[PDB]
Amino acid sequence: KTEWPELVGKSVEEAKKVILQDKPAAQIIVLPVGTIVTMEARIDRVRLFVDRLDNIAQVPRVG
Amino acid sequence: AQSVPYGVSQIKAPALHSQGYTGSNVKVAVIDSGIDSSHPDLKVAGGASMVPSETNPFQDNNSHGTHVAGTVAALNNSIGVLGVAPSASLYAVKVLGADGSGQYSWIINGIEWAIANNMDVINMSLGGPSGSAALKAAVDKAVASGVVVVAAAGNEGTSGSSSTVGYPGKYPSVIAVGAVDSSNQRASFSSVGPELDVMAPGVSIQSTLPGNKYGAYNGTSMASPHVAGAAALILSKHPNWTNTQVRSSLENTTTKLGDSFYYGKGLINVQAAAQHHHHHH
Ligand SMILES: [Ca+2]
Ligand code: NA
Repeated sequence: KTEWPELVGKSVEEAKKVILQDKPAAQIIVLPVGTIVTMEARIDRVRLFVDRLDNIAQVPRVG
Repeated sequence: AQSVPYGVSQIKAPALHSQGYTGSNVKVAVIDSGIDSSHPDLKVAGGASMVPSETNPFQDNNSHGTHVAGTVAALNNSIGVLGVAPSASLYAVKVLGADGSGQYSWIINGIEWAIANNMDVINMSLGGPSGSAALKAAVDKAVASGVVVVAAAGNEGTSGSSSTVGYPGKYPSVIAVGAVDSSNQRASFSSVGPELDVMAPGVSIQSTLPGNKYGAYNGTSMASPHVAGAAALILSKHPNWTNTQVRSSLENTTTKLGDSFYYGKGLINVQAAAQHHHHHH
């Protein structure tokens, strides 16, 4: 599993929990949706882009 | 002893170095997380930070900007790696914080700094899935002002027949760069779409890292500075060429690979780009 479309609209807390069940060694970083980010590929990383209410606003994916 | 990373050889940068051209006097802004100016394999000529809480552009708290910078311009000496354009004047334009992210206004402020300080080339190994009018205006302005603007195409992989190139790479004025490996195969993460312009090495790319280290990174972030460095090599051999001409020289002399949806025009070849007469190999 490398993408979690079912997590869009969920809390960032639930997203971290679910992602760590599927990928326990994931390096999760929470960032504001609508920011610009580095374009290196990290297979250990899952960025979580959140709206101003701390709900997931973009499909989480490994990278 | 110095090592020449495979990607520098793959884009045929050593052919320009042997002709005597290494990017001297060409000003390249690495608009990124900073550049560790204490690294002995880098020489940083200047810069500025647009990150409110990290005001020193010569401190790279992420590592990404320093790696990108080394692919552009790691020094030609007896250590570490060799850069594509090892004599280029390198500027640290810090618009990303430690966590790898920046607000659109920080990126735009960095592009404006680059324009105001007469940069010849901008590299943006960065992206996001949406654009903004202000972001498009900044890149268009840089291009109108004569700057070669190069960006990572993005690491979004494929999505059926949809484009997955991110911004600012997706804007027509910006050269969007995808990633291939040492066998010229597109990396599985490399973004796709009609906005993909050219490809460069983006798999297992050795470069400089903060605290006098080196290491292999993957990404269209790694591919972009091969093309920004190539632009600097071209300009050092043809200092009157416009950005229009530099861009066309790179596009018109790629080694064609697969379908342009996945590969754009193919792999850049800076040897061929820097000749007067251009054709694909
Ligand atoms: Ca060196
Ligand atoms: Na573009």
